[PDB]
Amino acid sequence: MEIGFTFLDEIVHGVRWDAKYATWDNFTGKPVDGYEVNRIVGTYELAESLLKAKELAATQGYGLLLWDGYRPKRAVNCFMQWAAQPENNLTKESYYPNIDRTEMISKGYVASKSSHSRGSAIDLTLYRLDTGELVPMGSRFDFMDERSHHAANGISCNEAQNRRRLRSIMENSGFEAYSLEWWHYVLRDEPYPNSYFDFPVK
Ligand SMILES: [Zn+2]
Repeated sequence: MEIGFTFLDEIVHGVRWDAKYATWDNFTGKPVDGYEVNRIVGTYELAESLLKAKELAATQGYGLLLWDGYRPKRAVNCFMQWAAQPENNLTKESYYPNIDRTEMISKGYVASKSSHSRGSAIDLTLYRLDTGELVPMGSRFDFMDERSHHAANGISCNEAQNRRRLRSIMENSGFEAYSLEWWHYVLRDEPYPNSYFDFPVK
């Protein structure tokens, strides 16, 4: 494991995760290059502040489900290569109806360069601690639609409020949200801005 980085579960202990890109259940339909392990890797400072976020989901009995933390530059290239491929319609319905692969970059949904490669960005939801069920957010992880925006309409009052609660837990825990994706959060004062790493999630 690279220096300054860690598997986030080794710091944030009861945390739920599903490394979507080490899995076939992502918009490319296969595991993404650079993700060799079904784990969420991150900067220690990301882990530290995620731990505060995990604890602050005391703001109700909310638990965190992590989907993606540190993302290798080669993972970002793999997404770009995928966006340049012909449409096989394999993941279009679930991940990007209403736009196409091309537009998924034009519209700020897939980054040429990603904050994730700096090791301090995280993708996550909340689940109910009591009930153990996923907190409904109106759109799926990597949904790639205006529906996924924090400010989006066509999302119920609960779903919009739920996104607001995730956002508030994150903002109160040293993170900055991102308008276009309710799941994306970057550590506010991150150890390595301007550094985009490429060691594998391994
Ligand atoms: Zn993200």
